[PDB]
Amino acid sequence: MKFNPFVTSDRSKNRKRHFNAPSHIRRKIMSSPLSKELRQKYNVRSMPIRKDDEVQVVRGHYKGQQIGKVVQVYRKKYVIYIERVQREKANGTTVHVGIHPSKVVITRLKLDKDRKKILERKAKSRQVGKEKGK
Amino acid sequence: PSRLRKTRKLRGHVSHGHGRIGKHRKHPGGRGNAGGLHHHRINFDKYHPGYFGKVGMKHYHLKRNQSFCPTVNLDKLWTLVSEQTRVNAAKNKTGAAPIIDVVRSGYYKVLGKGKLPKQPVIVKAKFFSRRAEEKIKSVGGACVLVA
Amino acid sequence: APSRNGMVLKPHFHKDWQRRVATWFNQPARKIRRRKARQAKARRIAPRPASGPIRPIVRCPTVRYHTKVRAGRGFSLEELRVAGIHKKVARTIGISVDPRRRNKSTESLQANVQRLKEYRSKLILFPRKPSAPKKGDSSAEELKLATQLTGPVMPVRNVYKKEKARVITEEEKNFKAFASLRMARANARLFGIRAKRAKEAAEQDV
RNA sequence: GCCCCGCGGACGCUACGCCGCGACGAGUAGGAGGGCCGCUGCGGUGAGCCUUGAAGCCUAGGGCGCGGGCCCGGGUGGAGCCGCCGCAGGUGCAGAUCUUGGUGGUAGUAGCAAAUAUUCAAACGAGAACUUUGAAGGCCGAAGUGGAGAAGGGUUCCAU
RNA sequence: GGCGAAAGACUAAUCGAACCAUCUAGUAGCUGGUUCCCUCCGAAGUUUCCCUCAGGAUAGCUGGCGCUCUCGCAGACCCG
RNA sequence: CCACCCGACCCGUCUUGAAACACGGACCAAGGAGUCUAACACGUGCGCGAGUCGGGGGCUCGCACGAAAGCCGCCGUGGCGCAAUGAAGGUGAAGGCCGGCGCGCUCGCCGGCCGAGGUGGGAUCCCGAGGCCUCUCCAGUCCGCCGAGGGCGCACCACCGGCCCGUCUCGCCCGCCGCGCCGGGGAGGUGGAGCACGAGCGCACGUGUUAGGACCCGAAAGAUGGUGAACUAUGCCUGGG
RNA sequence: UCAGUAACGGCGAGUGAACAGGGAAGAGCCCAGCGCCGAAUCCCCGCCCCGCGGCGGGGCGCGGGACAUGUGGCGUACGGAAGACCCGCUCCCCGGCGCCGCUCGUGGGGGGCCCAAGUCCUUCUGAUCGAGGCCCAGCCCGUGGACGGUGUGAGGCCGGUAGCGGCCCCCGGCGCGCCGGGCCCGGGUCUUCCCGGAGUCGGGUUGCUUGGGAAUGCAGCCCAAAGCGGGUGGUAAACUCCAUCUAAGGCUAAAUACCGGCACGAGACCGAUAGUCAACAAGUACCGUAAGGGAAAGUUGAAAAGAACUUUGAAGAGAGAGUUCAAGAGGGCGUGAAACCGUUAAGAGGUAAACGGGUGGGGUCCGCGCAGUCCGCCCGGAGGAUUCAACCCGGCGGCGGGUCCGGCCGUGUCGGCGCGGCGGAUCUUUCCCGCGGGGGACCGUCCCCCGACCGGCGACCGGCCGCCGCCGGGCGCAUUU
Ligand SMILES: [K+]
Ligand SMILES: [K+]
Ligand SMILES: [K+]
Ligand SMILES: [K+]
Ligand SMILES: [K+]
Ligand SMILES: [K+]
Ligand SMILES: [K+]
Ligand SMILES: [Mg+2]
Ligand SMILES: [Mg+2]
Ligand SMILES: [Mg+2]
Ligand SMILES: [Mg+2]
Ligand SMILES: [Mg+2]
Ligand SMILES: [Mg+2]
Ligand SMILES: [Mg+2]
Ligand SMILES: [Mg+2]
Ligand SMILES: [Mg+2]
Ligand SMILES: [Mg+2]
Ligand SMILES: [Mg+2]
Ligand SMILES: [Mg+2]
Ligand SMILES: [Mg+2]
Ligand SMILES: [Mg+2]
Ligand SMILES: [Mg+2]
Ligand SMILES: [Mg+2]
Ligand SMILES: [Mg+2]
Ligand SMILES: [Mg+2]
Ligand SMILES: [Mg+2]
Ligand SMILES: [Mg+2]
Ligand SMILES: [Mg+2]
Ligand SMILES: [Mg+2]
Ligand SMILES: [Mg+2]
Ligand SMILES: [Mg+2]
Ligand SMILES: [Mg+2]
Ligand SMILES: [Mg+2]
Ligand SMILES: [Mg+2]
Ligand SMILES: [Mg+2]
Ligand SMILES: [Mg+2]
Ligand SMILES: [Mg+2]
Ligand SMILES: [Mg+2]
Ligand SMILES: [Mg+2]
Ligand SMILES: [Mg+2]
Ligand SMILES: [Mg+2]
Ligand SMILES: [Mg+2]
Ligand SMILES: [Mg+2]
Ligand SMILES: [Mg+2]
Ligand SMILES: [Mg+2]
Ligand SMILES: [Mg+2]
Ligand SMILES: [Mg+2]
Ligand SMILES: [Mg+2]
Ligand SMILES: [Mg+2]
Ligand SMILES: [Mg+2]
Ligand SMILES: [Mg+2]
Ligand SMILES: [Mg+2]
Ligand SMILES: [Mg+2]
Ligand SMILES: [Mg+2]
Ligand SMILES: [Mg+2]
Ligand SMILES: [Mg+2]
Ligand SMILES: [Mg+2]
Ligand SMILES: [Mg+2]
Ligand SMILES: [Mg+2]
Ligand SMILES: [Mg+2]
Ligand SMILES: [Mg+2]
Ligand SMILES: [Mg+2]
Ligand SMILES: [Mg+2]
Ligand SMILES: [Mg+2]
Ligand SMILES: [Mg+2]
Ligand SMILES: [Mg+2]
Ligand SMILES: [Mg+2]
Ligand SMILES: [Mg+2]
Ligand SMILES: [Mg+2]
Ligand SMILES: [Mg+2]
Ligand SMILES: [Mg+2]
Ligand SMILES: [Mg+2]
Ligand SMILES: [Mg+2]
Repeated sequence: MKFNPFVTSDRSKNRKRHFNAPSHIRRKIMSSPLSKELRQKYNVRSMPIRKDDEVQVVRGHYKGQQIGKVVQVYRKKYVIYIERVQREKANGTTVHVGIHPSKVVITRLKLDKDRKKILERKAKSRQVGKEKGK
Repeated sequence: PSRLRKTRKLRGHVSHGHGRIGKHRKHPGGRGNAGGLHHHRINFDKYHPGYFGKVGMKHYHLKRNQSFCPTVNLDKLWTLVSEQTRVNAAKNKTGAAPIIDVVRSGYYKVLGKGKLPKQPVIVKAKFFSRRAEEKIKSVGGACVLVA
Repeated sequence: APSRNGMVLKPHFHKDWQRRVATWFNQPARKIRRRKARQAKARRIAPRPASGPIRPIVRCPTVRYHTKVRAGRGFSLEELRVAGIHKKVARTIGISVDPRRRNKSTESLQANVQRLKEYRSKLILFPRKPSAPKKGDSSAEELKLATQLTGPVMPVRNVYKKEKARVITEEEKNFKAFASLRMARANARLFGIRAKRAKEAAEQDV
């Protein structure tokens, strides 16, 4: 149960904050689980999805083992486009189909200075909580 | 509880218990106590004799604290002390009587309703009724005045 | 319109009362707010008593309440003078001072004078400079005994003197309480007209 | 001796339940009782129902109840819903020249009749009584159906 | 209030007192309406008083809730 | 769905009287009218009971629920109830027998006992001669029902008496720090929303009554403050005909 | 709370305070005057030194001005001042030290970034967050099973949630630490001196106001003070006593109010004719000269995959095809009612239609009826067997035995236990001290314990015995079951 008096449980409020969140908040909302090997390697459960990240679709009609690259993170629509996750329009044009980032698993991360800083923050905190649970 | 009211049973009866002829109009007869000396005279004379007129002397700035004088009768006078005090006195070898201070109990005047148990008692009060003092004397007690 | 037997009622609802209706939905919130302020004040003023400065015993006025005592606003200047406390010093050490009150009787004055002295013994006075103490309570006394006294300081209680049973004398049995009240009322009622008549005959005879 | 060839002998009695007998039954205004009548939400409860199809809606389907109403089948629908014990109310419509929204008969009806008047040919065009061009016959008739302004309009001006 | 060679005319389709908002959900003994079912009981238009006569108060007529009592037996069966 | 026989006028409403040549209603959907607050009365349910009630405050390291709940008791202050009556000063609810006397009022002082009088009715309860009977007789025991008759009489009713307060008539006696224009007492009437071994308080529900928008819709009006002379009325200025 | 009270009122309708009491909070003070101090006071300007976004501190200036028509220190009704004598002393405050003490109360405040655990197996589906499973109480986390999102319905997919959880940054009060500094006597007794607000109070009269009633408050006009005075003392007035305060100058936190505003939480509320007028480009469109008035209006789908291409038409619009679980979702597109209409099928039709009762005919559909009682016992034939009674061995249960045994319980008497606890309008010169609280005795009650003794064991309860019943096993091996 939630105990913070300054945090709301209101359905209308939480929906309003979610659907009107600014982009930088939408980045956190668009987090995706790491793969087991990545989770074991970095001791991190989830990362905000980024373009040029290899993912697997694990739910929906496009679920499978294929590793695809994230080609576009459309935050305004809360959806991501993956390189082979497409479909055929009537006139023959091929369009990507949006997949919610919570329904994909990151298999390879696009590591740069910022991601490495983010990863070592989450793992330091996860480990510090173990120094709590113990 | 609205589900238990007559309103629920009156749904579909047209005049809602108020009549087809006389109806339920706004204020037939006036508002409040209108017509007490006129069209409503009989009611006022029958259930409220004395309603109209002036009687007596009026007193400005009445302070009810001044006339404060609670009373205790004789029959309930022994309740002011513990039952131990009453019995110990009745079986007391010498004629020692307990002292009952009705002012301590929150009473100022001792009235004389009822009868007392036959044992001496020293009653302290601001005021005593005549019969109250007589009955205290009859059982062998004494009346002591305090201020 | 009256109907059969009823009480004549005059409800005071002829103004725009609906515009001035005070609801009490913030009563739980008000109680919480007062509690937190009390706790905040107590922490700030520790170890001084939470309720506040000591108050004197006063007798409630009027015949309805003169049998009871209660806490007064502050100790009178005469009470402080007898107790040997400067009126300016009294406030700093936690003694309420009421310059308006005057002591009509010596019983009330001695009751509060004794209350002040007994308070002064119970008081633990910390030095203004912790390193240097001059006339303050002992370091040992301050170190352990000092704690915040919750509740009114030396609550004022109505004391009742027990009166043991005794043998009724002949005089008490012969005392006419009713007649004493009846004559005393008449003596007070007729005192003046008796002074007038008794005086009036004086120059009549002289 | 009580029991015994036999070891046994229906139902009942939610006591707020069950059973028997007798007499009774009109009703406006109005009163009262009962409602396992109905609506919405709350506390409990149904190890309740539900994407293997909830609510809603439709039904020459099958039934129950004096009735208020209810249950089920089929169809449609696509995500929620209901029973029971209590609680609560903005709780039940045929009317109010009621409110708002929608829709008929009237009815393809009344009407498209104030100020004389149009016709021929061609063009463009899918399409011409009505557009354009030419020809004819007419009207305004300088107090104009002409040519320009003020106020007001505000782009209506011009081209495509 | 204006203005009126005067008609109570005119004062923005409004005039024997404009228009707008508020007071204001103004008051109405007067008109209209007043939403499910079954069951049981079931009227009054009369008395008196009222600036009362299209209204009330009053008694009557109504319902509801009771309560205080009376009246039982020859009998599991039948049988005074 | 249709046929036939019998019955069968359109509802709502006001009304003595509606199918009316009384009014409203073309049709359908959705909305649509006794509410809530305070007060009061009675009735019913619950708790406690001569009491009852924290509603305001405070305490519990406030806070999902919890703005709840629990607790206070030298927090019951206070409300209502336990005492009435009078305009008020004020006064303020217990008597009956047994004696010992006095006095002759029909009363008064003392000791006792008892303890809210008496009469008629009175649910219930108690006693109960007499009865009923077993295979029979002799007397017994357990042991129910019927029971004339009698007794104690709840609540309640009616009546008599009594008690408190107001008021009146009457008449004597007593008290003492106040000898007084002092105080108290009796008896017979009469006024009181009194007494006569309490019944209330808190909470809830219902019905009725009222003040409130007060079941819903409805005036003609009244008031306060503002906006208008682009119409029109009239004066003036400056132009045109 | 007093209290719908005292009081007001065509004493009608109606109206209506205060004091005492209990609480929340609590905090006190400053002038003028009267005096004394050599104006001891203030503002401005210029310069320098130091803290130093102008906040200032000091120093200087034969700089200016205010001000004796009165600034400042002291002092104000609780009295004050001076002098003498006695007693006790070296304080207080503001700004920069540093280190950082610090629930400051739910962990000072503000901002940022992070922190548990299934997308396991099988299956359902368009998609799933559904269903089943995940040994041994174990799928896993849980101080986290609030909420929201994600193609259903998710504690474990994601954000979050919990946590005196972490990290970073900023801001503030306190706590001790040199200073830049300022500032610095008090109390008691005695003697003497000093001591107060005026066109104000008060009075008349008028009007309003109030519960204030022969005038509660306010104001106008007229009159107009006093100093042992003045005000008040709820009935006008005179006399007298008493009580009580000290007007006509000023400041002051808290408890209190808050339909505007800035943030935030919640709800037995409403759910698009409801709820704000406004869920939407709403005070918008539109109306009025203007003041002002003022709407209607939400929903494809999981995803636009928003229907390529062929074909008729001038096109609107169709017919094929295609997407989708679905277009029987096609762009005001969820569902799609009624009124009303079109078409199809059936029936009927000259007393407008419609209606009640009764039957008949037809139709629709249902029973799906269309060979249609089963159950119990007994008899006969024809089979099969884990075979019946009885008896033995275990286990369990029911009932009985309190003159079977523990345990216990109900109540009572006596002695006695823990100085036992609690209460008491009982007593206390046993006793203690500062004139009352203690501590004792007694009484009542409860609780414990301790011997005798006590009625009874659905109050709870075991062992034992007796009986009966059931179950499992054994024997029983066939006129039995
Ligand atoms: K009625
Ligand atoms: K123009
Ligand atoms: K009518
Ligand atoms: K009609
Ligand atoms: K009402
Ligand atoms: K005046
Ligand atoms: K049709
Ligand atoms: Mg909401
Ligand atoms: Mg009726
Ligand atoms: Mg009617
Ligand atoms: Mg009527
Ligand atoms: Mg306080
Ligand atoms: Mg009937
Ligand atoms: Mg059926
Ligand atoms: Mg509601
Ligand atoms: Mg309604
Ligand atoms: Mg309708
Ligand atoms: Mg109707
Ligand atoms: Mg025509
Ligand atoms: Mg025509
Ligand atoms: Mg012409
Ligand atoms: Mg011409
Ligand atoms: Mg001409
Ligand atoms: Mg004219
Ligand atoms: Mg005329
Ligand atoms: Mg106008
Ligand atoms: Mg109305
Ligand atoms: Mg009338
Ligand atoms: Mg009259
Ligand atoms: Mg008439
Ligand atoms: Mg009429
Ligand atoms: Mg007529
Ligand atoms: Mg009719
Ligand atoms: Mg006719
Ligand atoms: Mg009419
Ligand atoms: Mg009509
Ligand atoms: Mg409706
Ligand atoms: Mg009651
Ligand atoms: Mg209580
Ligand atoms: Mg809450
Ligand atoms: Mg509470
Ligand atoms: Mg009380
Ligand atoms: Mg009291
Ligand atoms: Mg009797
Ligand atoms: Mg006399
Ligand atoms: Mg009398
Ligand atoms: Mg009534
Ligand atoms: Mg109106
Ligand atoms: Mg008028
Ligand atoms: Mg003009
Ligand atoms: Mg009262
Ligand atoms: Mg007056
Ligand atoms: Mg008033
Ligand atoms: Mg007070
Ligand atoms: Mg001066
Ligand atoms: Mg997580
Ligand atoms: Mg979800
Ligand atoms: Mg979830
Ligand atoms: Mg799970
Ligand atoms: Mg947290
Ligand atoms: Mg005086
Ligand atoms: Mg006087
Ligand atoms: Mg000041
Ligand atoms: Mg809708
Ligand atoms: Mg709306
Ligand atoms: Mg609207
Ligand atoms: Mg579908
Ligand atoms: Mg398709
Ligand atoms: Mg469809
Ligand atoms: Mg659809
Ligand atoms: Mg649709
Ligand atoms: Mg028929
Ligand atoms: Mg039991």
